[PDB]
Amino acid sequence: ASASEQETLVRPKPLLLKLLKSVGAQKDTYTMKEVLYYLGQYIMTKRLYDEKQQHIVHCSNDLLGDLFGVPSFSVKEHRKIYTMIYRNLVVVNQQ
Ligand SMILES: CCC[C@H]1N(C(=O)c2cnccc2C(F)(F)F)CCC[C@@]1(Oc1csc(C(F)(F)F)c1)C(=O)N1CCN(c2ccccc2OCCCC(=O)O)CC1
Repeated sequence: ASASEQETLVRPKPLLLKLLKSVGAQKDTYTMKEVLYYLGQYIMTKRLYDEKQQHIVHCSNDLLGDLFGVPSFSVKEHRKIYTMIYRNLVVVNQQ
């Protein structure tokens, strides 16, 4: 039913929802594009990167690390990022 992969509708699981809402997300249902956007807002506000290597997120002592299950990851490794995000949501229908 989704018009594109980025437009897949999802319901974040409770802790990922808590995380997204902490950075101004007002929804309960999001597109995958929106989840990436709000994760980005979270990383930027909490400064979860080293100014030296901006492509590496450091999250070992943060909820982001607990939910993704890693102490750090590369923003370039999209496959790994999708895998970690998917474990924290449920796919929903357009109704
Ligand atoms: C490039 C300028 C915005 C990104 N930014 C920096 O890269 C950046 C800047 N200055 C200092 C430090 C950083 C740091 F984030 F990398 F640590 C700042 C925040 C928004 C920003 O990055 C991320 C959003 S969600 C995310 C993460 F959880 F880590 F995976 C990273 C961003 O919105 N995206 C767009 C989404 N990307 C992504 C990631 C995974 C899969 C597919 C992706 O993309 C597909 C195509 C885009 C589309 O979804 O339609 C990753 C980058």
